[PDB]
Amino acid sequence: SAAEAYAKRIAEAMAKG
Repeated sequence: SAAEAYAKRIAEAMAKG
């Protein structure tokens, strides 16, 4: 889903650990 493809990245970029 669109919300499954978008949020996916965000969550990641919101980590960079």
